[PDB]
Amino acid sequence: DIVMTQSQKFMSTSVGDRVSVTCKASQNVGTNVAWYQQKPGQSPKALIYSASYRYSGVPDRFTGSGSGTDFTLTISNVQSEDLAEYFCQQYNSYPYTFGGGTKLEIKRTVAAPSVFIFPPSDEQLKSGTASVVCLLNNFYPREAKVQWKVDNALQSGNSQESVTEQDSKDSTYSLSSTLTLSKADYEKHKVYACEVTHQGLSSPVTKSFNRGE
Amino acid sequence: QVQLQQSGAELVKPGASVKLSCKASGYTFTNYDINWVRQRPEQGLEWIGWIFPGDGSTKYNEKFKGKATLTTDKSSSTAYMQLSRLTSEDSAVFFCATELVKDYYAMDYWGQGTSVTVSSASTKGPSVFPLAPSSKSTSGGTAALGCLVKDYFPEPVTVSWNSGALTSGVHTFPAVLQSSGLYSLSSVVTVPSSSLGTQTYICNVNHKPSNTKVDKRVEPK
Ligand SMILES: CCC(=O)N(c1ccccc1)C1CCN(CCc2ccccc2)CC1
Repeated sequence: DIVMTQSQKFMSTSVGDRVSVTCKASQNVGTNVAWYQQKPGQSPKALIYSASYRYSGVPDRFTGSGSGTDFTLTISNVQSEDLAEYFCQQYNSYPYTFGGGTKLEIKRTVAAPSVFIFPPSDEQLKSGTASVVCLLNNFYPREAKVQWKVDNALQSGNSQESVTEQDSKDSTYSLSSTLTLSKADYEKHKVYACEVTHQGLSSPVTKSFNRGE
Repeated sequence: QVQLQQSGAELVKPGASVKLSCKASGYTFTNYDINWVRQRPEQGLEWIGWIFPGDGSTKYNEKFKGKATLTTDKSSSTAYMQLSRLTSEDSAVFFCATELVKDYYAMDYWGQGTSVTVSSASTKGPSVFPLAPSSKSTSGGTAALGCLVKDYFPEPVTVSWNSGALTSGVHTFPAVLQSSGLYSLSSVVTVPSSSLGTQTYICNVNHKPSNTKVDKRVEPK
């Protein structure tokens, strides 16, 4: 049993501010701590080694520090590119061990979603099933509510949605929702609509289309 | 330039084994350790071990004895990790990594990871459907279009646009798990509406476990 612990699981900061994550070490490790940055779907990238200085090409925003058992990664002048999960690691003694990870969240101004809707393709309909997609593009904050209405009847139980990670350039989110019906049920109804509520919208936004176009 | 290229995604029966590979290039393979790391989103990062390709020596994390076995082929500058006795709890992304230190300046390099899904279910390749641009997917002269990558198992699919030439404005969403146990995924991109008649938009979907490759052209309607 040897462990490294980061107290903050989530950290929140604005662009241009300084932030720092704490990593505590169970035993004396001295210089031999490393720090990593990871973005979703990507490999980790090392930021700091010797607990105190930075890998080639890492910018000066990142300063590591610590003595023996208490370590901090500090990020000055935080950028939207800095949105990532951050890990400490000890390489002093085996087995090598990482911390639990600290996710950086970027606070920014409210941004309303651009709302788009896609009818099913003819190729999918030939397979006997119909998917309608509702896309909410680049919005903030993350909280958004999507309601599917078919012939103005509120649907439930027949849809699924997913939200992106926070964007590395504009710190927004995007959300995709799919309403999935059989071809037979799809043809029983005329109007397909998704209704979006979001803090940036003074009133709900509805995108809709008539089946048969 | 240094590159670590890892093998494709895997589906493996419980209790069975699979060999992951990590092909190195751009440097003297025999002069630096290859390190291997496991990442499970439900637990975090774990170091598996290192192997030195010059003499084949290894240092394993005690927890992976009998689960992992590291080897290298210096002839092809390739490192390998044999995974065996996998439980359904062992599904993970596995990374290989190496570090070059010169005059105590250090630079790390990582493979892109290999997803290993441990399950008894059979693999299924995706159906790929266009999300056509239309008046209902336009805003301020931009047009949204996409692909719906539906009914596949296991994760992951890799989706690209125009063989990688199109990356700005792409959102490839996290997949959702359907009642059937199959996954579905959306990939969308925003482009100028003015140029819809002259540009071609093709989503390239690849799913290694079923050896499925689809290039789907997305046309307005
Ligand atoms: C779990 C993997 C791991 O622990 N590492 C790693 C990371 C990426 C790829 C390969 C291995 C360590 C990264 C830090 N280096 C520090 C070396 C050093 C110390 C003092 C001065 C100059 C250089 C040691 C290996």
